[PDB]
Amino acid sequence: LKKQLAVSVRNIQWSYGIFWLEWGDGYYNGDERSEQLRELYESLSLDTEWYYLVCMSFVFNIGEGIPGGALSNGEPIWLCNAETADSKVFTRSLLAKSASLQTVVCFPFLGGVLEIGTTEHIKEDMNVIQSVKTLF
Amino acid sequence: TEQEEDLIIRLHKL
Repeated sequence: LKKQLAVSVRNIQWSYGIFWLEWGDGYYNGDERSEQLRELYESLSLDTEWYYLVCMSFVFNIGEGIPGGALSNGEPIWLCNAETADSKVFTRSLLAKSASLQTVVCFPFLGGVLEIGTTEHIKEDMNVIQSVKTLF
Repeated sequence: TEQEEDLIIRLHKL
């Protein structure tokens, strides 16, 4: 799915993407590098680049977090003003403040959940969740 | 505060 995530985030022009229960794979596409990212994390395991990697063990059960809430509810969870959100449903709150991300979106797809995010204001536009699937 | 020590735990793990 590494290619199918790279083709997705680069075209929609968001900064990162995560497929998810533990990680699946991810793709960075903001302002070689994704690869640079996995190598280091696995190396250390005994601004946005921080965000992306620190996710790697942000693993939630059914209902917990944004992935778990999208999987068990079966619906996308679009999230605005990520740099002031609350931790009741958006578990990596203080981690998103770090890099001035505004929106984070997570939705069920392909028997898992796909997450997408950017550092700009995007009014809830659900045809771009149709773009990730069609383009894949 | 439950939020911030999530990050300290992993940041210490790396």
